[PDB]
Amino acid sequence: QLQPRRVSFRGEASETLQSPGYDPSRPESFFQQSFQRLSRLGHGSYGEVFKVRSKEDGRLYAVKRSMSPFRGPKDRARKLAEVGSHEKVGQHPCCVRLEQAWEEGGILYLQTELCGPSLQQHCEAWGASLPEAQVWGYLRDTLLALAHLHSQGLVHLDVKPANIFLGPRGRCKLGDFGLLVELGVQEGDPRYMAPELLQGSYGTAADVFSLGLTILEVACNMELPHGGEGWQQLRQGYLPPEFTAGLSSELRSVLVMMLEPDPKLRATAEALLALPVLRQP
Repeated sequence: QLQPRRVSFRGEASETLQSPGYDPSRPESFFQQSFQRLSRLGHGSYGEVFKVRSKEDGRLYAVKRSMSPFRGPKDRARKLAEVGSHEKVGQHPCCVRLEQAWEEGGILYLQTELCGPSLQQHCEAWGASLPEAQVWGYLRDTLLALAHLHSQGLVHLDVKPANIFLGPRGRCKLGDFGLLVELGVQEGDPRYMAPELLQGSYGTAADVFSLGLTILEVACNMELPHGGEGWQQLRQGYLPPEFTAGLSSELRSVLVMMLEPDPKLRATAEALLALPVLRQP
């Protein structure tokens, strides 16, 4: 049945879980026994995310645990795929690192490096548009992450402020690889979706469009529509002046390149990173 087991598709480590604080003969879960919980960072239909201290190394991590036991084999496969997707991405300074994953009692656990607040949370705390200085840094870092994915034929499919995490000295990292697809499935948040996805045209360009709207929202403190005329206008090269009049011409120009409705004409992440405005500061 459902005995505690490491989850890894590159199958390097032993399937057997061990830790200081853990004895499999006691009834508590590996998660209960092997970590000190400090706070709940978030929750939703998926389950919960905890800030923890590891008993193995004494360091801080985030652990995401699913809500309820697997519904069956297709549910199990869909959830375990997040681990596979993380492994396909591989280590990169602008991508959230997976430390380990395991299953027990039909629950999946993913232990990632502890980052700062999501970009969404950061903008909520700020309570206003972010300064452009901050925005350029976060755009560059998220572009670096997308360049890494796209070079491997991977599409994130759900780029948004909630899935980008701050770090020290004005850096950020892309996370939440649950919807990632390997070119050659599930839908991302409709507020950020590329217009070509309506015709089933999946490609790396879709993430560039999503990041364009992400940056628009954070730079302008603008709530994005989930449908209607406003949703269509943002996919027809329109920028509302009531929100966007304050942008520098340089930042506006980069956003227009990323929000290009035709994916064949839209800028690539590598092309954007070569522009003098987006080069290492």
